[PDB]
Amino acid sequence: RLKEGANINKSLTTLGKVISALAEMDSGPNKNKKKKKTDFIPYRDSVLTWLLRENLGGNSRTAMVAALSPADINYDETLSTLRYADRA
Amino acid sequence: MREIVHIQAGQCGNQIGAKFWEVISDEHGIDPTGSYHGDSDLQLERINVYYNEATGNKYVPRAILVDLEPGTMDSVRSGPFGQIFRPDNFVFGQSGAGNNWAKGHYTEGAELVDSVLDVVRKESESCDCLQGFQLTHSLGGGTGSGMGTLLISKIREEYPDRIMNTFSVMPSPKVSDTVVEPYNATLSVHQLVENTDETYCIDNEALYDICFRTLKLTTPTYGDLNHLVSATMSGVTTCLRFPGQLNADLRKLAVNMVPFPRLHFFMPGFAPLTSRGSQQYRALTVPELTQQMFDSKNMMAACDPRHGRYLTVAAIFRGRMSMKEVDEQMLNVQNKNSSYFVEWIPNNVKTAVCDIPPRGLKMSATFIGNSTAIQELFKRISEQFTAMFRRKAFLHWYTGEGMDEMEFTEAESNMNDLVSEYQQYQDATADEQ
Amino acid sequence: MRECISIHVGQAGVQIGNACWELYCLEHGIQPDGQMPSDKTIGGGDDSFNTFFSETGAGKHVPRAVFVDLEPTVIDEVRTGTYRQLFHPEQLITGKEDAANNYARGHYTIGKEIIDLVLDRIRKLADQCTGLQGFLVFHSFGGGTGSGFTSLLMERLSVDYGKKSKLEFSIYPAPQVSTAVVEPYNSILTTHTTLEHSDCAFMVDNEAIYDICRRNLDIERPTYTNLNRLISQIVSSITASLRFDGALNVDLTEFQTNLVPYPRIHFPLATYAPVISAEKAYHEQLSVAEITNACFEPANQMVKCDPRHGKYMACCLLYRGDVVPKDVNAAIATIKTKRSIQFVDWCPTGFKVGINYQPPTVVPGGDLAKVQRAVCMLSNTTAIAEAWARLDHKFDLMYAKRAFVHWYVGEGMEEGEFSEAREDMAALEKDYEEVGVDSVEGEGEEEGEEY
Ligand SMILES: CC(=O)O[C@H]1C(=O)[C@@]2(C)[C@H]([C@H](OC(=O)c3ccccc3)[C@]3(O)C[C@H](OC(=O)[C@H](O)[C@@H](NC(=O)c4ccccc4)c4ccccc4)C(C)=C1C3(C)C)[C@]1(OC(C)=O)CO[C@@H]1C[C@@H]2O
Ligand SMILES: Nc1nc2c(ncn2[C@@H]2O[C@H](COP(=O)(O)OP(=O)(O)OP(=O)(O)O)[C@@H](O)[C@H]2O)c(=O)[nH]1
Ligand SMILES: Nc1nc2c(ncn2[C@@H]2O[C@H](COP(=O)(O)OP(=O)(O)O)[C@@H](O)[C@H]2O)c(=O)[nH]1
Ligand SMILES: [Mg+2]
Repeated sequence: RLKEGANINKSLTTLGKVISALAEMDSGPNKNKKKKKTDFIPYRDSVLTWLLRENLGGNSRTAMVAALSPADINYDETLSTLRYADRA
Repeated sequence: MREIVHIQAGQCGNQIGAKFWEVISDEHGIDPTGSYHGDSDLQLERINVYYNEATGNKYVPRAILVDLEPGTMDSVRSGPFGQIFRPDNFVFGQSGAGNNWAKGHYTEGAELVDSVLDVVRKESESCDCLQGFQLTHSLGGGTGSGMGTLLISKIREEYPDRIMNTFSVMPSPKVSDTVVEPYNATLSVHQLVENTDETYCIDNEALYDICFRTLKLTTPTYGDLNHLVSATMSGVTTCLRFPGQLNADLRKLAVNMVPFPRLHFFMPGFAPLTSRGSQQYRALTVPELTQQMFDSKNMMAACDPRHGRYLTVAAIFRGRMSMKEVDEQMLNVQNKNSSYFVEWIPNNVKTAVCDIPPRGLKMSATFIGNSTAIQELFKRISEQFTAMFRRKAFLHWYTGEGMDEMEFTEAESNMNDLVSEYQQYQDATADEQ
Repeated sequence: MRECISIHVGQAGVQIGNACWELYCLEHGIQPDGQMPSDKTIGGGDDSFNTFFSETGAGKHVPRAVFVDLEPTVIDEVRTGTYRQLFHPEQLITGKEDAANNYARGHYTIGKEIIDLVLDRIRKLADQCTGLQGFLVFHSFGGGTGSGFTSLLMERLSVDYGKKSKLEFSIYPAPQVSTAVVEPYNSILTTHTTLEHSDCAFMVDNEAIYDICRRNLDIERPTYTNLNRLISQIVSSITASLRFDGALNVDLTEFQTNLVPYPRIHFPLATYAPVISAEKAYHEQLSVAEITNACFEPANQMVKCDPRHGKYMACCLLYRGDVVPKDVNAAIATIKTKRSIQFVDWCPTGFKVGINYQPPTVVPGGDLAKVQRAVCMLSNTTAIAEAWARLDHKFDLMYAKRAFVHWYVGEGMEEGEFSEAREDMAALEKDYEEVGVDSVEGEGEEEGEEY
């Protein structure tokens, strides 16, 4: 269980980093039309982002949907989900 | 009790390992026969890091020797410390790789990897708390590179939560002994970058420069180079074996040094280094050690730090010394050479202090840098690689062993990606858009 | 057990074998009778190195060599010579006539009814070996037996063993001097077999060895014995990496891995640096740099070709004696800055280095001085093409009129075979002319976002 949780959290953190990096340069160009080289999007720090390299980058579209339970008992869940949705 | 398993593959690995077992068996007082004849009581306190105990109050190292050619093993057995090792750990075959990476990885090494893993598993299961592994090998060779990478992959598959160090001797611009060094180095770096926690960068030209210019040896031989290497390997793990004012395990070094998973290629160095007759003219103090550690001529990787920026550095001091001097010296080095240190890390100098120095010295220090200049090394190999791959200079020797041409492309792309991150953190600002 | 099996075909092969085995017996302390007093005096050792000699129970040492020839004379010379009791009595010599400078006679007509015996004895020797490395075949182009029977034997060996290396040492016809009128036909005929079935062929020319003997050793009247001794020294330097300890050992597989870029280019030149007389051995340092430089000089090449007219594709240096790595590195760096020596752009590294502690020995009655250091160089280049081209011209000048052709067809060949062989040779030259050409250009480009 600990191994699974650690690997899942590592993959999610890398996905957050690659998504955030991808959006920024995006906005940047779309407005700056400049070509600040090609920056460097960390695709190789995980298999998940590595296999989805063609879909995440290049001429593409992306949208992450997040579900937030409604109870008062799952507060510790819900806030964390928002903190992950605050990325990108 | 933290305990590390030592593996050594190939000619270079075996020679460096033999010299290393003589340096570690003279700090922990061990007779070549295997008995203890030391003086201090702290030598036996942490002997289990490297040695198993044998019935007659003897000590046998955890070394595991691998080679696809038997001859090197003989040169180890007929030596000053040949009888120290266990006979069962001499795992070897015949019909060596012949400087073919494919033979080491796919054809020949695949037959002997099962025996090597059997020995490794037997050695590891007896350990109270395994800290990690060490591997000494050469990237530019045959059995060394291929078998080392294969063993690293298998071990990381079996033991994911353990440290895997690696002391690799890579090719060099001018001193080259094989014509197919680029292919072997490329395909080895393709494997090391994925399945290793720490990698140490050594090349023979830097060691020759140290021997010629610092130690002033007229006719250096491989023994002296292995001597310097052994000195740094002993320096890295000093805190597992001895007490001190501020300890530093291997995992502490890994945590503090690497900022991201793929940047774990380090530049090692040792201080002090003097040339016999000059010894009386230099006072041994912490400022002198700090001055020699950060000098570009002392590095062991032939990568000038002044062409890049230090992501991180670590300094492991040995000896009775004042913590104020260490702190002020590291702060001064950071402040004066502000251009050579990255700006988004507030303080990028790890410091550790161990009380007991080497035998015949009063103070010593080991330096582990992580800098962007290492990119140059890989870039050089990449150039040579493409210079041979555009025409397929020696490619049939590799594809005749069950390989495909795509794997070379994967390795080249992976090395080029790795160079990217370094080149990036290498600039000294990013303001314009 | 780095075992090798030596093959000697023809008069030239047998004489080079005599020189080689004299050197080997001197190296290992083996007396011509077959016994080794060194182990008896000491009490035991590894001096019975398995590379060449098999040790029986009684203490005798029999060589791992096989002699073949169609003339009884050349081998009745050794059956009654100094080394009569060294070799196994089974010497595989057909009590019949000879191939008579005829490839067809040696390959088709008389080469049969002996080949089965040779392969049976090769099988027996191979079964006695553990970890056999390869074969060392000695023969001579231009001769009937040495060409035709060697082609047949190489074909059968490639069929039977397959994966084992087969290194060939052979005598190429010289540009000017020759000992037979029908040398080009035989050489062009055996090239079609040596191109396919061998793994690495070393070529030597007698005019070159004569010039080296005249210039360096101050011998005005050399015979074949001196040439055979030099060739024996070269082969010993090649093989010494798997008999004695050293700082960097080079096996027979590293050879082929480092000197053969493509399968059809395995024709390297060979040179030996410290060829010097006893009188001239003084007044000279014989350092590592001196011998390394002497290896590259055109005058010291063992084949009449100029390396300056081509490009170096690969080089392998094998050092013997009191040599340390730093001098080898310095010599290589010094060479790499010379403009007269050109390397192909697709081989940035260029050099293979091996070091051995055993120094070279001195043959009593020889002509080479005792020296502390030596180096044997093996260099795959493109200049070798010239050595073929001259021969082709000669072949044309004989084949336009079908001279001496009826002898070949009378022994079971047809005319078309000649043409086929010639075409094969042409293709080989073309490959050389294609491999030394520089790369096209950058051949690809990238833009740094010009917007
Ligand atoms: C009279 C005196 O001061 O002796 C010194 C000495 O002269 C110097 C020159 C030593 C000496 O080192 C060398 O000359 C040398 C040559 C080639 C390669 C490496 C070293 C020394 O050999 C090295 C030797 O080191 C040790 O004794 C340590 O225990 C050392 N162990 C070994 O070198 C060793 C080697 C083989 C077998 C057993 C032990 C060590 C160093 C680091 C980490 C662990 C162990 C020492 C103090 C000295 C001599 C003997 C001259 C120096 O080396 C080291 C590593 O300390 C050179 O720079 C230092 C400065 C020392 O002053
Ligand atoms: N270097 C060297 N070359 C030799 C020697 N003996 C003969 N040759 C060369 O061999 C060539 C003749 O071919 P041979 O090797 O004698 O052929 P063969 O063994 O006699 O076989 P047959 O022609 O059938 O009798 C000559 O041109 C010589 O130059 C020798 O002892 N040393
Ligand atoms: N430091 C050191 N390096 C060596 C030694 N022997 C060989 N090397 C280096 O390793 C390379 C040859 O690799 P090799 O040892 O043959 O690999 P192996 O065949 O797998 O054992 C050369 O480029 C040398 O620079 C040695 O004894 N010490
Ligand atoms: Mg004859």
